[PDB]
Amino acid sequence: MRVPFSWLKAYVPELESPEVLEERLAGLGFETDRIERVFPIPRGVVFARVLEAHPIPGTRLKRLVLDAGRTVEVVSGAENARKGIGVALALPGTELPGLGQKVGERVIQGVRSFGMALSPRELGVGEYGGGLLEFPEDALPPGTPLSEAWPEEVVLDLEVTPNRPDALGLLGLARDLHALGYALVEPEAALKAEALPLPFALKVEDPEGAPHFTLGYAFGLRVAPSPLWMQRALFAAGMRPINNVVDVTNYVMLERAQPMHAFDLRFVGEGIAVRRAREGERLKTLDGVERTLHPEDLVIAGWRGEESFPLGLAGVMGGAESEVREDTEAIALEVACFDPVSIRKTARRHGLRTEASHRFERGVDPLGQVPAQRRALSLLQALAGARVAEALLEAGSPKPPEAIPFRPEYANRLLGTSYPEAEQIAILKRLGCRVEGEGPTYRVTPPSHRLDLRLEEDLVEEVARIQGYETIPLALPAFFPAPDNRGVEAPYRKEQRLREVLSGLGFQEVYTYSFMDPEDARRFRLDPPRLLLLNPLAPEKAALRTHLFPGLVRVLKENLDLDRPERALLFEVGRVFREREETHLAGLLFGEGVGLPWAKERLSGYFLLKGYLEALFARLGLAFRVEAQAFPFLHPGVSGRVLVEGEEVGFLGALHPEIAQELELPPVHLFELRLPLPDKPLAFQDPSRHPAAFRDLAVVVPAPTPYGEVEALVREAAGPYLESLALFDLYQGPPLPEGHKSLAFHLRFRHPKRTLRDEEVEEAVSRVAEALRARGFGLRGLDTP
Amino acid sequence: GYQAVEGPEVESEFFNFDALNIPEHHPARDMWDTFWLTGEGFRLEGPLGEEVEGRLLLRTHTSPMQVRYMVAHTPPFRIVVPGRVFRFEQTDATHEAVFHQLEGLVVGEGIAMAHLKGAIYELAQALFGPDSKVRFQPVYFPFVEPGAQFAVWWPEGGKWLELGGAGMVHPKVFQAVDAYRERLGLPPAYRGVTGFAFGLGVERLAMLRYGIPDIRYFFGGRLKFLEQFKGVL
Amino acid sequence: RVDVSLPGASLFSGGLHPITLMERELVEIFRALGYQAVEGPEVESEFFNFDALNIPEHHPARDMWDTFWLTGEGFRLEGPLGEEVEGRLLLRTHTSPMQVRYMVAHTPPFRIVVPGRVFRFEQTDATHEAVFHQLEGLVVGEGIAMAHLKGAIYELAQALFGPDSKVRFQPVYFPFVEPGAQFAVWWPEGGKWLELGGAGMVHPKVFQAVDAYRERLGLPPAYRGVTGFAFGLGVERLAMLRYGIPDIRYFFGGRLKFLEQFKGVL
Ligand SMILES: [Mg+2]
Repeated sequence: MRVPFSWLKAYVPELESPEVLEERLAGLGFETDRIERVFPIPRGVVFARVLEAHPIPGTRLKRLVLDAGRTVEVVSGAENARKGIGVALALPGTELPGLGQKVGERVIQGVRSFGMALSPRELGVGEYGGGLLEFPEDALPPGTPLSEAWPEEVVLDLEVTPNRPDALGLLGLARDLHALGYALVEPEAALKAEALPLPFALKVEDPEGAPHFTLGYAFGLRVAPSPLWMQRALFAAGMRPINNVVDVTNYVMLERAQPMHAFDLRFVGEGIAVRRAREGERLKTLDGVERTLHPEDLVIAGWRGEESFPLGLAGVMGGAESEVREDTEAIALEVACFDPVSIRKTARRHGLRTEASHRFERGVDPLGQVPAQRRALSLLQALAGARVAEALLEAGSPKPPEAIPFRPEYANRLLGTSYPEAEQIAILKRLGCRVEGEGPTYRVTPPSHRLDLRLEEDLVEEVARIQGYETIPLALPAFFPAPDNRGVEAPYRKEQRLREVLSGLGFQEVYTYSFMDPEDARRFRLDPPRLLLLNPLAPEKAALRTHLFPGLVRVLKENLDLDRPERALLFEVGRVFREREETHLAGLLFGEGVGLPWAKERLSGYFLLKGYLEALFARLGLAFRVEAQAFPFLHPGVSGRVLVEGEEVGFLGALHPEIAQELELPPVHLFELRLPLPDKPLAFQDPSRHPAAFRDLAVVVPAPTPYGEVEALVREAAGPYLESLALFDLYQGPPLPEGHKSLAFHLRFRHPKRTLRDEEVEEAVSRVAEALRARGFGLRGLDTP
Repeated sequence: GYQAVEGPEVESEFFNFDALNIPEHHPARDMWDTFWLTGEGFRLEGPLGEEVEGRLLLRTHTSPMQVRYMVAHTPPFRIVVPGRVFRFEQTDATHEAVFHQLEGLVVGEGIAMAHLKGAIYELAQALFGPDSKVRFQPVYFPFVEPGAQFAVWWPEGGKWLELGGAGMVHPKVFQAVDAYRERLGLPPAYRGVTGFAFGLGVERLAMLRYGIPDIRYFFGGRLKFLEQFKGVL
Repeated sequence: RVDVSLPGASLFSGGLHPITLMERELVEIFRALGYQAVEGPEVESEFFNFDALNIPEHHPARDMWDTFWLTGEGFRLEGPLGEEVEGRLLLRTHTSPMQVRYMVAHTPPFRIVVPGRVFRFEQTDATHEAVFHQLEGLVVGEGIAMAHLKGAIYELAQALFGPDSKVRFQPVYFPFVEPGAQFAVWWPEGGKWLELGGAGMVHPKVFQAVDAYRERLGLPPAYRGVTGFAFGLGVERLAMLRYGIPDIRYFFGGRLKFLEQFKGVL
């Protein structure tokens, strides 16, 4: 909302300056996006009266003869250059802001043009450039410089929130500043009506979508250009002046956030009918577009006998036919409150957004209609010398706002302030509220234009913004939290340590979008996405990720192309969506690996990633194990399932080569788990102060037998005295019976209370040897010191 | 004294809009550019593990979690809920569709706006020093009244930084909480309490505090960018 | 074929000492109550360790602490404001001295917690050590009262042992507090009251020492109209009964077979 300074100043006469006004408005809750300066009019631009306009033969140009103090002539091809109007003449020599060039006397089709009449755009007072500025013929003495009648203006571009629709009118803003202490000069409706019947009637066919409608009658109209003061005001407001009557309606709308429209009686017929549009009903709206009304569009319609025609789109835009033009002599003034919801839908529907719809969606003073009529009518009388009928046609009866109970004590209790009772009630009163009661609990009834004042809290905010948020003191609360809130953060804390332990080990954190390309479910061989968007940013972002890894893999490629990393070890914790929303942990290792830079021997791939994971798991103090199992996306030969504390939580393996090939990537190893991991408490086990007993043994096993199965066997059989079991050698070849391998194991037996007798170790290593062979395994070695 | 609790990214319109006083066809709804979701066989569960029914969406703010918390816990308490939020927008050097917010909520007998100004004051002091000062101005939010926006005087940048919003929880938010508690068989707990809440953007801080010029780096996943933050604890 | 169950490369995995875990657990509890952790020197001067804290020469109270005295030339002990502090050197018998060092260098209000290693000349047994750790707190400000002390310890109990935990206070004597007290927590799962530590309201003479010394260094006095409370507790005692460590001698015993058991504890 452009709030033109000199205009607002007409209601709040004491405003210090635009800079102060901006500061004032900030504290009231309105922030200005910018402050522009606007009418730098040169002295070379003068006011001239067009005495006669002669067409130049064989051209579309005209030779205007102007009284500009001296009689000069100007050539113009403007569709509206005509005698009997005032124009802004740019005398030769004038440098123009708008056309950026210098105006000069010049020969045009046989006539020497002394300068040029200007369009809103060339003068720089507006964007419109389709015609000459039209001032009343006698606005000023021919020759007197425009600047003198059209001074610069400072315009503030305010942000006006949805809760304050009343601020979409300058008077609305003025009443707020008034509560601060400024003087309010409300304009008076100087009307001289005359009792006579209205020549038309009103029929509201939908009082649900038009709860209050009023029509006024003005006749004997003399449509002409608006006074310079009204032209300047409208231009500053971001609006272009049309003529006498249409301008009054734009001026009063901005003045009070009450859109209104004048209809030429000629097109009304017998009366106005507010009703819904009929199927396929059409309307050529002001914009020139012939639209097709939808059955849910509220419409202002006129009827004649048994015909009802659309005159305009209710509270959005008027028809181009009934628009007030030059020959119009009598009109019907529409001033009403429409249902926000209805106007909203119709506006969206037709892709329209006008100053009218804009204010109707937010809301309008349910009882401001009549006063708006008197204001506009009064001006029409003053500007277009209209004769105005006394009676108005009114439909609807809105109930005034309801009273709200106010406890000054509670106001202070909620803010933590201590503004005195009296001081609070005076604020409420300055704002226009009617306060009833003697206290402690008052009955405060808000003005009809403050749609936002319904609860007591609403009222306490009023005391606060007028007193100033700066006046609210600082303080800290002290209390014991209710029992169920204790320990409430354990989870968040647990996951945050997980990330920390991960970065500690050496993993680099990555953030990836929650969105997934549906096609990827294919590229990676996963079940399709369960949640898809109805309004995606793009097709490749049309689904919610079911897995984490696909994304990591992509950022990996993206990195390789931009920079050529020799290696990477990433990790990500994030939400994943499938059946239920769940948190996952996933990582990926790629590249050369770990080792001496200046040497070739390196640790890498599967067993390196499995290392960082076993390391990770010892720190979390959990039991970790990998059993082989196939996964569509994994590589058959390097694919396994992760078993944390005995349960399957995810996988680990090498990316399937085919997927690798399609995406042009080198091999990559990765894993994905489902958080939160099991929680295992501390069971302190007092270590034995007695010496361990060592023993080495090898097991001959058929090549396909998994190391994990052997390990479990030796372990389960070793007894309660086994302390450590470790694999030190993996061999398979001669003279080992072919198709077999050997697993070397360092074992350690330790008895808690006392030292072990050799017969105990021996007998124990026998239970292993026994069950080892009962499974069909051989003993390449045992009882080695 | 604030505890951190997280909430789901995929929410229901009830918790994200309706309970927080932001209804259908209402100007306020326009403040949030929602990503709506469709999908069969997805279970969204409410505060007490109940199947919550509503039209699904990606949360446009963390606020819903504050209703989920209130229905499942009893006052007094102080919570902070960090989280990823989504908005349908065209991603530019200072705009993202996916970003993070952090919202707080303190509820109890006697909590007043003074206590809200005090918390943000402590936030400013901690982020930017003793010579830091906060500023509050009126603004509108459907779920708080009074409502406000706060800015911190960043002394080294010599300028006021607009950090976020805050206000006193709206009467209608507490009614929604209890009414829903009653629906699940829980006795009401928010009858005689007051409370304040604030919410702020993380990226905004992170950028001006670590000097990151483009908000698009955050989700860009470039190792050459991320590695620079290895030294930051 | 690649055997996925084969052990991967053997990278090392660390762990933290039981005492660091426990100390960390207590500091975060108090951080949530607005307390900041500051540390102090292990080698102290008799002034800060005894004299300023109202524990004078040849006085029964001095017998409560079995001091290790120190001798050594060319050692610089520096006071709160980097000044050379003169006194007879010793290994601190408690962390309390740091509370005087803090007060002389800072102005109220504030809340602090100072964890630290302390020494006492004693014969080390299954429940006695000569070197162990304490954690002391101090809150000073206008209007701080004993009710606030009972509240803090209450919050400590709730955090360590649950909502069904309750604290108990009884009178006891300390030269540096009046009133003075000892506190115990109802450990519901152990079904018994645990004596945790001491506490009380800072003694008038401790504030006088602080200001008098501030004045000596050119600082204006700051503890004239304030009150304050302080408490102090043993870490090993908690650590043992919370992690189930039977012998206090394990802590400094350095046995990897003992320490490794606490790898999983965060
Ligand atoms: Mg309000």
